[PDB]
Amino acid sequence: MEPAARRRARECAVQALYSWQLSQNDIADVEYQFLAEQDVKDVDVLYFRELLAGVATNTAYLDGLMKPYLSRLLEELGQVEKAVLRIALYELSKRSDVPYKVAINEAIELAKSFGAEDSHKFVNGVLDKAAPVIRPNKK
Amino acid sequence: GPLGSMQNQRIRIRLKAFDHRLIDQATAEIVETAKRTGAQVRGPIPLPTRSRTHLRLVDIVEPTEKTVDALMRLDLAAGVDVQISLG
Repeated sequence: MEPAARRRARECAVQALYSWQLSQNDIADVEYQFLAEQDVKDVDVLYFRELLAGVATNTAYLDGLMKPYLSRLLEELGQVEKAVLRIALYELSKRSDVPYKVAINEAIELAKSFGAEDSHKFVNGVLDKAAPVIRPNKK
Repeated sequence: GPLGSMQNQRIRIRLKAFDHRLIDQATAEIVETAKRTGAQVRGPIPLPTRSRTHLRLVDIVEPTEKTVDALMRLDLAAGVDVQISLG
């Protein structure tokens, strides 16, 4: 993998899931409003829709997976990093149509683009531990 | 004088900060102030970080006089830049 449109869908999903984390608006309204107001002409919109819905309907599960790796943090996990890790863990656990290495690499790139200094190193470290548990075949 | 009904007007906000913790706190505060105000929020969204500067966009639709007053009262932390417009 993967097509540029799918990459762009995951980018937009980080933005929209950040929106949802901060606004607490209904995810159906977040999906509608984001797609009505953002330029998505280069996006795999179906994949974007499926990502929001999936992360939204599995958030307790995803945050549960994430929790142990956050045990050492003195500060609350950043909102962008939380969105990136939710998406990455969701893709690893439910979107096995996304290759293992793509899910990981694209998460690191999203953290590099949107995240705090060294965000991408933190994300790499979490996924290095969590990903082989979710997909033991590493594919 | 008063701003009137602000029909079809939007408050557009852009935030910048070197500290992501401050920018996300300010964003949350703006969202909460708007929603408790009877207004609706669009976004907020993060933009890619540029020159070590974090960036957020958020808009407030159907703002009321109570929204504007609540935003004015809100004390935004040192270290966050907020650009704001109404129209």
